[PDB]
Amino acid sequence: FRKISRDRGIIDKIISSMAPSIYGHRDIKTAVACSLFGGVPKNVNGKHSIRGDINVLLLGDPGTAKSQILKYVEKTAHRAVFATGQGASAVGLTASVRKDPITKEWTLEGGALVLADKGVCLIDEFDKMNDQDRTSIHEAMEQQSISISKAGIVTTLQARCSIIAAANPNGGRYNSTLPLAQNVSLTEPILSR
Amino acid sequence: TVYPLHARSTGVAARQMLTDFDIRNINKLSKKKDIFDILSQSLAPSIYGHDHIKKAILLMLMGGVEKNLENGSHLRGDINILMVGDPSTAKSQLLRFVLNTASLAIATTGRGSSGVGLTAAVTTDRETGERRLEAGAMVLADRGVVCIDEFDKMTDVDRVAIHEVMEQQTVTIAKAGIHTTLNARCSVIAAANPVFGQYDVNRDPHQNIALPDSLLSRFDLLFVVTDDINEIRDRSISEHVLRTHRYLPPGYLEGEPVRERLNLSLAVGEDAD
Amino acid sequence: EIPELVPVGEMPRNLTMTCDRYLTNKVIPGTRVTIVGIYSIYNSKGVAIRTPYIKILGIQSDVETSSIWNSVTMFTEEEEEEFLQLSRNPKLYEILTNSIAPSIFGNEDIKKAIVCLLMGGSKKILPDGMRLRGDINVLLLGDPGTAKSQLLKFVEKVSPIAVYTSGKGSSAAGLTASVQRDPMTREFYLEGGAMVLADGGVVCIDEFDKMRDEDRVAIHEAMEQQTISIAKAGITTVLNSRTSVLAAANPIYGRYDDLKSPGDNIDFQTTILSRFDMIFIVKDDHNEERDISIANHVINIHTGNANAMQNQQEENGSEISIEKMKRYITYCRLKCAPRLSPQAAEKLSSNFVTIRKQLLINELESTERSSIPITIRQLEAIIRITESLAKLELSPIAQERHVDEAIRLFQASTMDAASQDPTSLSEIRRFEQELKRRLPIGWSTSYQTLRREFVDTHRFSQLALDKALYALEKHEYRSGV
Amino acid sequence: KIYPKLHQMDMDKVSRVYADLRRESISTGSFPITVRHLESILRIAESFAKMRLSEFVSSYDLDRAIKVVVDSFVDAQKVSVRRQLRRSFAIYTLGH
Amino acid sequence: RNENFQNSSSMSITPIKNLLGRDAQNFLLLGLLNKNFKGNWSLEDPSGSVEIDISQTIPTQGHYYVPGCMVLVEGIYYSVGNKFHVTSMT
Ligand SMILES: Nc1ncnc2c1ncn2[C@@H]1O[C@H](COP(=O)(O)OP(=O)(O)OP(O)(O)=S)[C@@H](O)[C@H]1O
Ligand SMILES: Nc1ncnc2c1ncn2[C@@H]1O[C@H](COP(=O)(O)OP(=O)(O)O)[C@@H](O)[C@H]1O
Ligand SMILES: Nc1ncnc2c1ncn2[C@@H]1O[C@H](COP(=O)(O)OP(=O)(O)O)[C@@H](O)[C@H]1O
Ligand SMILES: [Mg+2]
Ligand SMILES: [Mg+2]
Ligand SMILES: [Mg+2]
Repeated sequence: FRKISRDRGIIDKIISSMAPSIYGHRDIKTAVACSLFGGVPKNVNGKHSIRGDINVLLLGDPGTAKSQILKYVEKTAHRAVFATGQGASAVGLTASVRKDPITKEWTLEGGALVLADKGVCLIDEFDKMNDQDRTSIHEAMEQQSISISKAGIVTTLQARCSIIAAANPNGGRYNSTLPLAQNVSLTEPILSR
Repeated sequence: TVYPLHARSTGVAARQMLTDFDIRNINKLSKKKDIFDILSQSLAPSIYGHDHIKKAILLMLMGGVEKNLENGSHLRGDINILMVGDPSTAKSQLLRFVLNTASLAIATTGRGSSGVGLTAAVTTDRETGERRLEAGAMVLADRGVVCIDEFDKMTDVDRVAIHEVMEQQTVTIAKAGIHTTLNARCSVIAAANPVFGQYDVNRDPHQNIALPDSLLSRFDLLFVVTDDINEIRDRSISEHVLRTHRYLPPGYLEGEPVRERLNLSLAVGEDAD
Repeated sequence: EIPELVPVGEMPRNLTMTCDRYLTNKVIPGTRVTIVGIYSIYNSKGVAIRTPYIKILGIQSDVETSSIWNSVTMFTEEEEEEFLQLSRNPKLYEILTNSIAPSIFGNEDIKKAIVCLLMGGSKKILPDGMRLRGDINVLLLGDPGTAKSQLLKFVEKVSPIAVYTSGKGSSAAGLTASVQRDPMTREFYLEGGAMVLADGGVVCIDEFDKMRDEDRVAIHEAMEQQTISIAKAGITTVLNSRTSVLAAANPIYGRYDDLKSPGDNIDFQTTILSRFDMIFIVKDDHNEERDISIANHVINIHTGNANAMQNQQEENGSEISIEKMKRYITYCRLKCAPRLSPQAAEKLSSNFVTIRKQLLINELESTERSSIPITIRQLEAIIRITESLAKLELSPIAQERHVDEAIRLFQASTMDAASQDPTSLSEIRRFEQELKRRLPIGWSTSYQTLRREFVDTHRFSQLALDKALYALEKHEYRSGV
Repeated sequence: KIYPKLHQMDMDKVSRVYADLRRESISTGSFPITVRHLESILRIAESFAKMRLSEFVSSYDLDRAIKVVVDSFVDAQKVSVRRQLRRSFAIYTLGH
Repeated sequence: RNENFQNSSSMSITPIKNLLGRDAQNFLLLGLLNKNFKGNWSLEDPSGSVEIDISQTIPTQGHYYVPGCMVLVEGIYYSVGNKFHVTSMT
């Protein structure tokens, strides 16, 4: 890796390296590869912090390998998770508590975003999934940690995960003349974050 | 031995003492016509204005006679007043003043309590082992002045429940396995905000408040509080607040932190009396 | 198990302990402790396996925070003496202002308001059954991505007397205090919610707008009463709520949308705004030069080599050991309570009715009532002055009215940015445009036309011409050269 | 093992970048540009430098990060303004 | 000082802001006289400014009076009329 690092053109080779089975998409390859590498986490005064993880927003026409792009992404960054988007919810992905009849108390249920933490987070079908769940994801990603206080469980879990949302344009086709926000059926704050 | 003292700020267990000196007192003023207005002024001394409102709450405080008839029909002497007011119209404090003034003083807000819980909870208790009656406010309500705030926000099931049970002043509690009927006669004050932030005269009052006339007619008084503002009255309110604020609490050092201590009341039992 | 250890994918294991009479009740839950006790085993009532626990021989605080402050001065007379010296020096007020929110690049009056809120408004108990409400809850409205949530988190880190939370993260039912069924008692017991914890603490919570509104209604009453009255489930418990809530709502469509109707802008009901008594705006700064300077600041704090120099520069003069800032804040809120209006009385006797009159002015500009949102603002403002003088404490010492005047001005214009119209500034912009559509071509010039029409505009002057110039002024030798 | 550091950086390059970012969100096809976008650019630079695998960030690798982010922004715009914006940013694009 | 000399002191000036709070009440004032952009004569102090009704106003014959001068005056304010109906101007 050091020997290739001093070799020049390594960056372009890596761009070609990410998802080779998807011909074209040079910019997309660049984005997803650099997300895999991810930024450097930054912290100020101990408490103030800057995320080291990258949240890729992707808008893709149906059948554009988006799920397969995610599948190539996973198994490449070791620690990985997959978010079906519609399948998960606010509770399911971010932080879940499960009443445990065998132990007789409320117990933590594995939040899939906690599973995302420490590794890359795959997100798919997100443009079609529930909006309250979307706001929950916003909250969770803002601090890189999920804070939950319910059912007597007031725990907060760090969520350090580079996420990549998969989305389809309004009608599946983006209109370049159309503004992006009009091409997007989702909220403005999410594209900002 | 046990000394029950449930009066607020460690009073007289909501049992006002009596002396013939105090008995002969007040009475000579009661002959004077102005005594009613003096009592009205005494109420909510921290609030400015609302003299007619203070008279209404005074009339609230005094309890009417429960006329009885040789049948299931028993006339109610309870006093029920509904009031609608803008936010921060002191009516919340007013309700609080009625609370700290009343003996029983069952008060909460529309979101404050569960309607079924306050009325009656028919769940079982494990130590008892069988189905239990648990009236959060209702059984506490009867035989005492009670209050409710933000009744517009109150759960509609509770609203329809309170409907006609405050008219008949009795609840059948026939829900679930327990069917014993328990009386709920009490005086209630309602303080719900308008649907709009402030009452708009252009909007109907029932447009301004969505609470149906059902049992809304069954309020012995109806009140509308509008925070309209006039230079003279605004100055009046401001000066009142100025007096209330710079005023150091009774005694204490001027530069002394608030204590609100336990009062270290040695007097207990007949000593407390 | 060691929240810092973060065993990846492992649920945090917990062990039971025992404490002796001179060890018990030393520390509270939710607080980390470095323990020294013998490893202990006993049978719970699975072969030859017994309950693992610890019998403690010594207790030390991993959080290292001192116990519930019983006014015993661990800072002693010395540290509080320099604390008062900082209070004695008025410049230290701006020191605390600047120190708060590192790398924010400005917003200094905002930081002043934050410091005043955290400082704690004095709760006065009247001899009457009444009692002056001390704490206030500040409302945070503005454009996203503007460090608002970041600032909230920083402030909560500064003052741990309360706990930072989020709307969705907090259970909708019983936000103040949830009711839960105990495993060994079928009765739904009262579990302490956030504002139970926030009681006695200045609390910051996120995503106010994103939160469901209905239970947020139950919050304004609790903060208003400074208690939490519950009669649900046949349980009539009432718990105190002495807290200073910091809002987090990006008003509508994310951005503040100041150039839009406040009802559209503020999704929250204006009654809630009045009951929470505070108003605040984050708008689009623009100022490409200031944007450049902000970028410089952000990269400086972002690059460790530069980050270090800003860190030490803030520390030596202003950031002065944020922890002992919190210690001083505790000591000086103990210094709040003694007195908060010695110097106020004389000047306040004029300025209070003064601000009342400016509120009357505001309703004068807001004829047609400007809909519901603007009507209750005067009442929340008159209560706001009373609570906000205590909020400002008299400053670190004895500087109440002279700055409260500026702060009330700031709030007045804050609301005016949303209370100028029911499209807000857009409607008065249209008014000044339909004015200027005659000014150059007709309408003479140089105030002569104003001396001519409507008989020296006298009828037009008192209301209509004032509305005209209020719209004109924004579009129409001390600072530049 | 690799943790590239921004020890060297181009302050004013990023300054002019965010300046151009301004007065573009005025376009109907343009989403607002905020501080967190700038932090995004910074973390993209960090990701590029990690991709370069050097323990020290490279200024020109950071430049390619700027290029990628600005190109993404331009693609986000409406095509009508997108051409004007691409001409405007062309003063930045050639440096990559 | 001069009002202390007149009477421990004579009538006291009333803050312009404290004026409008009451309509029919009489007050003593001290402020700078200037033309209001409404067109009336305005008496202005650090607390504020009030347009002055030049009618029913007697000048002190011992002193000149020009705009841009301070003055001690007595009169009603008429908050509804918002113009201080000064009676005597000194
Ligand atoms: N004026 C500023 N000075 C410094 N950093 C800023 C400034 N404005 C925004 N930021 C940065 O932008 C980030 C975005 O803010 P967040 O902490 O995510 O919360 P927020 O500003 O409330 O955003 P929303 O409204 O919740 S999407 C902050 O954490 C800061 O790092
Ligand atoms: N450039 C490409 N090269 C190779 N396969 C591609 C390319 N673009 C799309 N595909 C194919 O498109 C299919 C659909 O991918 P998927 O992400 O499931 O589609 P959708 O767009 O409906 O989410 C995949 O099987 C993938 O192989
Ligand atoms: N006329 C008044 N005099 C004194 N204080 C008042 C008056 N009207 C309102 N207030 C103040 O308004 C604040 C909020 O009153 P509150 O009881 O919450 O209002 P509401 O009537 O809307 O329930 C309190 O501090 C109260 O003292
Ligand atoms: Mg797919
Ligand atoms: Mg109220
Ligand atoms: Mg936020």
